[PDB]
Parts: sequence; structure tokens; C-alpha cells
Amino acid sequence: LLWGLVFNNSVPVQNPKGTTSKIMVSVWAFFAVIFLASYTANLAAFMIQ
Amino acid sequence: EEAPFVIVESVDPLSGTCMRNTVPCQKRIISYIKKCCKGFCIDILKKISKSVKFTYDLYLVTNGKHGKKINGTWNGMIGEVVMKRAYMAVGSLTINEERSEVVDFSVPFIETGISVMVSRSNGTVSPSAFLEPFSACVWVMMFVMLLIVSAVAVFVFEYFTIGKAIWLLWGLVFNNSVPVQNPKGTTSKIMVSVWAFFAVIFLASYTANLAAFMIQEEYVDQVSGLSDKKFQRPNDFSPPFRFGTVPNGSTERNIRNNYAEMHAYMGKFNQRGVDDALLSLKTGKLDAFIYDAAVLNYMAGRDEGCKLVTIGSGKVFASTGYGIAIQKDSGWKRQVDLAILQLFGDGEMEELEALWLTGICHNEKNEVMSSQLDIDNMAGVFYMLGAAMALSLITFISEHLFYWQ
Amino acid sequence: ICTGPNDRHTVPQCCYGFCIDLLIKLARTMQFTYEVHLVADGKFGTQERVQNSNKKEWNGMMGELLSGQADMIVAPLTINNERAQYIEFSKPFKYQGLTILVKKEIPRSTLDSFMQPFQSTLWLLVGLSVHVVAVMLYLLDRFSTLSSAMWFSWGVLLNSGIGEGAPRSFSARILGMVWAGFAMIIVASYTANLAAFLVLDRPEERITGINDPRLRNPSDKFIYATVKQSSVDIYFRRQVELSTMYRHMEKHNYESAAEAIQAVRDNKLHAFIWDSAVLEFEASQKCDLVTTGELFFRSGFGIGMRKDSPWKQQVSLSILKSHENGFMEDLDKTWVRYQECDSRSNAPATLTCENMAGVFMLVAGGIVAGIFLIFIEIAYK
Amino acid sequence: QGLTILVKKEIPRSTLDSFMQPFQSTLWLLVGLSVHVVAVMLYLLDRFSTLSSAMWFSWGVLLNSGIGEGAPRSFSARILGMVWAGFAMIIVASYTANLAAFLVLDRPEERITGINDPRLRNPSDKFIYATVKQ
Ligand SMILES: *[C@@H]1O[C@H](CO)[C@@H](O[C@@H]2O[C@H](CO)[C@@H](O)[C@H](O)[C@H]2NC(C)=O)[C@H](O)[C@H]1NC(C)=O
Ligand SMILES: O=C(Nc1ccccc1)N[C@H]1C[C@H](C(=O)O)Nc2cc(Cl)cc(Cl)c21
Ligand SMILES: *[C@@H]1O[C@H](CO)[C@@H](O)[C@H](O)[C@H]1NC(C)=O
Repeated sequence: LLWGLVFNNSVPVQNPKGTTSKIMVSVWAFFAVIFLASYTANLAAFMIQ
Repeated sequence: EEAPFVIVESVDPLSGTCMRNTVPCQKRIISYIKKCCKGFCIDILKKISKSVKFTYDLYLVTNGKHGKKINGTWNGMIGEVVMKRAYMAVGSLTINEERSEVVDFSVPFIETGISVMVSRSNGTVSPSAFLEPFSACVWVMMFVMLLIVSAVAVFVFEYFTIGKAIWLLWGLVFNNSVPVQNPKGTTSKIMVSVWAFFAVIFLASYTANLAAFMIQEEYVDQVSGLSDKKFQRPNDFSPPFRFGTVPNGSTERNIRNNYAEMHAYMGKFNQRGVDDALLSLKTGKLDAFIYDAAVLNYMAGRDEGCKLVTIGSGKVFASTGYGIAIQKDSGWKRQVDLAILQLFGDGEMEELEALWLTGICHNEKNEVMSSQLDIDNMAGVFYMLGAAMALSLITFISEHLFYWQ
Repeated sequence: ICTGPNDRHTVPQCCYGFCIDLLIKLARTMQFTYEVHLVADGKFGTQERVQNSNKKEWNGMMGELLSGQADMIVAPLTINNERAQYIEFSKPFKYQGLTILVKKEIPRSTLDSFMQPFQSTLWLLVGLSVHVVAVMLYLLDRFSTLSSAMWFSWGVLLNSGIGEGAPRSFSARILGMVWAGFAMIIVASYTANLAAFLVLDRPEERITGINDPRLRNPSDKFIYATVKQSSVDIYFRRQVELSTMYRHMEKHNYESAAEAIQAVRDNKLHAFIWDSAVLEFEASQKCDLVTTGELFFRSGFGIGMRKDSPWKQQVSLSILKSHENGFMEDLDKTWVRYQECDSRSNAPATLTCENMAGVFMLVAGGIVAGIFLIFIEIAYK
Repeated sequence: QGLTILVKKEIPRSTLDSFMQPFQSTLWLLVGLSVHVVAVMLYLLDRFSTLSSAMWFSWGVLLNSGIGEGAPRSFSARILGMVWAGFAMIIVASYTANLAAFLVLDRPEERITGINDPRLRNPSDKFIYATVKQ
């Protein structure tokens, strides 16, 4: 699941229950969305030189 | 010398009194303390002497002023031509009427007037940022295709609920809000998988284009002109900002003696010496600056970096010219004119200009990265959010509206 | 009133305008009674040899002043040296210069089709490789759910959430974990390339003044000229460093000053040389046509008088004092300042439907493919 | 041969500082407030014709995750969330665009160009340069 989330949501799976777990995973998703975004940003540079 | 039109320079012990290409300003100023001078108008005198061919001294002014009078008594270079102690005066000098009356004036050779200088800008971006990358047409064709494909889903699953498929589909465009009941049936799934393709192309193309509007220019950023309330109303719209000029000069009478408030308001924020205002505007001490045209159009183009630019140079205020002042009614006034009107034809004017006047920031500078705390320009989407909230409240009103029946 | 002899028809009509405004203003100062008429020849005038050895005459209104017909000129009459030897000029009231005209460059000319950033090869390449890896996963799961895996694969590329498949193996798992990475990479690179195409599509830079090197010697994609026998050639031909452009123009010349605008708007002239304050008032009105930012010949018009009228100095003083109160500025605002249109650098080219329509064609393709494919369920059942 | 000028290597990597940089702290807290705002609004609109549920749903959809299986049972909440999602997408989009802008138009400095470089027409004291005397 985690590895899948980074690469923009392959396929849903068994979501771990428990409030604390869900908090941690929701935090991880933030790092994800920042990462993929920054990637596309920079890869939109090398094609301008 | 009060500008990059005449330059004062001390004496050199090596090559005589000083270098070539300069002429001795031999002025027994205070009591034959020699200096020497070069620059722009010096060049034009060194070409006047090529078609009138006379001899001339070069002595400066007792008062170092620009020509305001008091009690009818005249100061400045004018003040020392009115008494005809000196047959002729050139250099940096405007042309008004109260000066045009005492003495005469030649044909002007470089046009000037009034403009404004201000620290340039930050990088602003239009509030319309969000809406830009599309014509409104696609934005309705969206709903069109949504409804038609939902009808096709009706046709398909004839062989969910149609008040629900819209939810899933509309969700998919905006990057996958939340999974819901996936309609079964192979044909349906094919149609929806097709729709997802349109989605991924759409969001992509969007981000692409919205990554353009933030790479082009902005920032007119300052004013319209002397007619703005910003100027004439000192505290109405924005209380604290303040500007000024330098007194003692020509550009006074063409504001005071025709405008009312700005004189009494600037009477508390004037600076002795020119570049004092440059220092002030370097560190935000003063907001705006008014002065002659050409001195400004030069002082900007040769700073460290063009953080200080004219307010839309194309507009000028009280456009007049420099010139060459002659004692009253001398027979020379014609020749010099006949003289100078040659040099405009022979291209030499542009030549001397390029010899002194050109500025560094002539090209359009890079539109700066606009890092944003800009709640202001992104506000429109928040306001559409609120509009959604209002649509929510009225839709809830519709609940009771049906409920009483 | 205006007695125009160029209707041989001398006809009384009316005339007005910026200059007329200045004249009617100035009148109140010095008690002027005045008829007004036009010039039969319809040209300014210059020194020209006549009778092939006899005299030097002025072929126009300037002569009409010197001849004894006129007594004062008010029109955009230029100032230079040559004329200054027989006239007396007031100070100049309206500076000006030399500029060029070109039609509006490009409002929206950027994109063609959505597949454009890729090229057809890689499309079919990934379209094959997806089924490839699909069936590979199928076998790897089968021998320690075919249509399932086919979905899973051909979906994960499409960001959807269709199907609840999964791998039960270990091999399939470790494979898909990077299949996903390839998926993300494709979409990323696609966005980047489309951004590049949309940001560095500079159509063309608006030609910059007379010193534009494209004019050092012109390509035939630069049609431009003046009106034959103007007062601009006195700086074109009389200058030596322009004789090449002089020859290009004498061959490319247009008929009338209005024919210039007619030809530019007709996509037959794509740049035009003239004075600033002659075109600039037509750009801000003919919104499809704008000027270049540069100034070439520094000069400003003025009022002409016969040599040593007893008020030369006087009218010059009045025109000075009347230039800074508000007359010239306000008269420009109400008479030369439409400000109707404002161009800028190459805009970021808002998207239109007509080049984004291509994807809707695949939408319609799905639509039509539906009612075909539907009965296949009924058949297979 | 000819006459040239020497300058050290200009910049190999001098671009970015921190990830929050393209935004500025104000809008961060603004959206952080508005998310709970719309959350509780949805809560009431569903409650009076599942609180922690809606709190998730909201504060998740911004984060692209797939956490929680909540939903709206009302009609008002539905029509509201349908555009809450749009605002979500818009924020991330604009964020990417701004970061791209910051990474593409950070020209540190252009290497000074020959003797006719105008910066040398009269030098700033940030231009130390000379020859060997005699
Ligand atoms: C220039 O303006 C200043 C005031 O704005 C005045 O300079 C004063 O300078 C003169 C000459 O040095 C002194 O006699 C006065 O006493 C100064 N004023 C005061 C209040 O002390 C003067 O009006 C102008 N002087 C010149 C030379 O232009
Ligand atoms: O070129 C011409 N006549 C011409 C007509 C048809 C074909 C060729 C030449 N006139 C010039 C000269 C004259 C002037 O005082 O500048 N009138 C005048 C006034 C304005 Cl506003 C602008 C110009 Cl260029 C002109
Ligand atoms: C933005 O403007 C303000 C005041 O004008 C000042 O911080 C500075 O000039 C600009 N910012 C930067 C980073 O230069």
C-alpha cells in the first residue's frame, strides 16, 4: 500500500484500522503529494535548456 | 555642472593642465583656480566653434543655481547673463516663459519635461490566475459530455442509480476524491475506462498551461499621472506615503504657481542636493520623486540594477526643451540656430547621445518569480467556495420547501 | 469653413481638428480675423530646380507662404535646416519621431492536437507492453484470474479505481511495484513536455525600430516603403548608410499614404515607415495594427511665418505659455488618446475548444463503440 | 590569440531553500482552518436533514489518500463536496505551477561578456579586475 501511494494510487487495498495508524498514513500521503509534485516541476525544467 | 551634461575635474600635473578632449574651466571662482570640463554640451560647443569659429572663455557660476529670481533680481546662470557680465550661457537649462522673456532662446536640441521615479515593484500576479488557461467553452462542454455519458450508462446498465453515476464521474476529473460503487457490466466499465483517459489528458493539459501564465510580465504598479487622487489626495486612499522634489529649480514654478496642495505638502519632504533622493529611494526613506526628465532618464539606466525605473516613460508632463541662452537681441541668435539645425540632419546628435546617454537596462528584464502569500489574488477561488456554501444553504431551503408539501 | 479646390472644383466644405483647435484657441489672444483655405498641389514644398537652369522654387504650401499667397502655416509642418533659411519658426509645440507599423501578431496560434507531444511510435509501444506485462503477471500468478489481471494492469496506467484485483504471488507483487513507477514516469514526462511546448512557442518578435538587423538587408517577407516624394527621403536618400533600403523601397513603394494602411490591413504590407504621431493615433483606433517602440528622427513640428513678421516672437511666447497650462495635454487626451487597445508580450495563449476538441473525438469514439459492443454480452451469454 | 577575461565557476547548485517556500505561511493556516470549517458544516448538513467520519473525508480528500470509506447521505453535503474537490485540485495545481516557475526562472547571474560588457562602462565595486602594472 505505502509504496503504491507514492506513485499515484495504483489500487486500493486493506486500509489499516485504528485511529493512530490512520493518522500516520495520512501524514505519509502529504509527503507523497509534495514529492510527485516537486518531481513534475523539476522535470519540467530539463526540457527547456 | 549639475548633471551628466557638464563634468568638473581638477588639474592634472602630467599632461599640462589635464587630458585632451576636455576644455579648461578657468574660473577664478572664490577670492584663477583652474579646472577643466567635458561631457555632452561641451562637445556641442566644440562643434559650434567649427562653423562660427570664435574664441571663448569658460567660467562657472557664483551661485551654482539653475535660474530662479527674487525681487526681480536674477540668480543662476540667468542671473549672470541678465547683467551681461557674460555674453552667453549653455549647459543644462530648461525653457519656460518667465525665462524666455528676459533673454531669448535658441532651437532646443534635446527634449525634456516632468516625470516620476519610484522603487520599481515586487512581482504581482493577476487575481484571475485560476481561470486563465481555458476558454469558457470547454468548461461547459465538460457538463455536456458528463450528462451524455451518464445517459449512455443508463442505456448500458439497462441490460447503480443515475442520480449517483454523476457523482463518480465528476469526481474522477478532479483527481479521485473517493471511491464509490463501481458499475458492473463489461460495456459500462469500458465506457468509464475511456472517460478516465479524457480525464488524465485534461488535468495534465491544465497544469501545463497554468505553468505558463506565471512566466510572463506584470507590474505597471505605480500611477497614472499628476491627475491621480494618489497625488492630489495625500491621505484619502493611502494615508502615509510621501514624495517630493528639489527646490531652487525650474520645476518648482511649473507646479507651485499652477497646482495648490502638493506644494504645501512637499514643503516638508524636500532634499538639498540631487542624489540625496537617490539615497532615500535606495532604502525606502521616500516613496516617489519628481524632477526633470533627462536627468532621470539617465540616472536610472546606469544604476547597479534597474530597481528604479520611470513611470511609463512614454507619458511626459509639460514637455519643453533645453537650449542655448543668448544675451538680449544679439545678432548671433540666428547663426547658432542655423548651426544646430545642421547637426540634427548629420546624425551627429545620435552620435553624441551614444557617447554619453545610453542606459544599461534597455531590454525587458526577466519577469521575476512571484513567490506568493497572495491571499488577495487567489481570493476568487475562496469566494467561489463561499458561493458554494450559499448554494448549499439555499438547496437546504429547498428541502423544507418540498417538505411542507 | 474650408475652401477646398480638390473636390477643377473649388468647393466650400468644412474642416476642423487638433491644429484647427490650437488655431481657434490662439485667435482670442491677438484678435485674429481669418479666412482659411487648402493647398492646390497637396504637398508641403521643397527647393527644386525649375526651367532646367532658371530658378529654385518651392513646390507647395511653403512656396505659397513665400510667394505671397499665405501669411502663416498651421499644420504638422516639419522643422530642419533646409527650410530654416527662408522661414521663421516658433518653438516646437509637439515633439515627434519616426516609427513603423505592423498588424497584430498572434492572439491564439499555439496548439494543434492532444497527441502532439508524443509521436505515434511510443503510443503503440506502451499499448503493446501493457498487455505484455499483463499476461506475464497472469502466468506468474497462475503457476506458483486472467481478465482480472488484464484490468489491474491496463487500469493502473489510467489512474482509475476500477476492479479490485491484486497479486497473490510474490513475483507478480515485486513486478507490479515497479510497473507502477513506470506508469507515474510516463504521465510525468508527458506533462513536462507539453509544458515545454506551451512555454517556448515564441511565434515571432515584433520588429524593433530602424536598426533592426532583419532590415540590414531585408528578406522578401518584409514589405515596407514610404510615399514617393515625401520629406522622409531627405533622411533616407540623403544619408548614405540607407541607400540599400532606399532601393528596396523605391521598388516596393505603395501608392498613397492611405494605401499603406489599406495594404497592411490587406495582409500585403507587413511593416510601414512613417512619423510617430501620424500612425500612433491610428493604432489606438485600428486595434488590429500597432507600432514599434523606438524613435529614429528627433524633431517636432511648429508654426511657420513669413520672415520677420512683427509678432513672431509674440506668437512663440503665447504657444509656449499655452503648452503647459493644460491645452496640449488635454487636447491630446481628447484628440489623440483613444487608448482603446493595449498589446503586450506574447500572451500565454488561452486554450480554445477548436484545438482541444480532439479528445472529444475519442469521446465520441467510445460513445459509438458502446452500442456496438453492448450486444456482445448478449451473444457471449 | 586575443584578449579575454577570467572568472571562477558561477553556480553548480544554489537554487532551493525549503519546501514551504512557494506558498507563504498565511495561506497555509487559511486552508488549514477552512478545511475543518467545511468539515463541520458538512457534519451539520448531514446531521439535521458521523462526525469523525466527515472530518476524515474532508481532511483526507485534500491529501489524495484513500483513507476512510465515508460519504454524504444528504443532498446538500453532496453538492458541496462536489466543488470542495475542485478547490482541492486547484490548490495542488497552482502549487506545482508556482514551484515550476521558481525553479525555471532562477537565473543566478550571466557570465560577464567581454570588454564591451556595459557593467564595465563604469564598474560597480563588485567587479575587481586589473592587469600587471607595466
Ligand atoms: C534655495 O532654496 C533654499 C530654501 O529652500 C534657500 O537657500 C537658503 O539659501 C540662501 C542662500 O544660501 C540663504 O540666504 C537662505 O538663508 C537659505 N534659507 C534659509 C531658510 O536659511 C534659498 O531660498 C534658495 N537659494 C538658492 C541659492 O537657490
Ligand atoms: O509625405 C508627404 N506627402 C506625400 C503624399 C503622397 C505621396 C508622397 C508624399 N508629406 C510630409 C511632408 C509635410 C510635412 O510638413 O512634414 N506634410 C506632412 C504631414 C504629415 Cl502629418 C506627415 C508627413 Cl510624412 C508629411
Ligand atoms: C519587494 O518590495 C519590497 C518593498 O518594495 C522589498 O521587500 C523589495 O524591494 C522587494 N522584494 C525583493 C525580494 O526584492
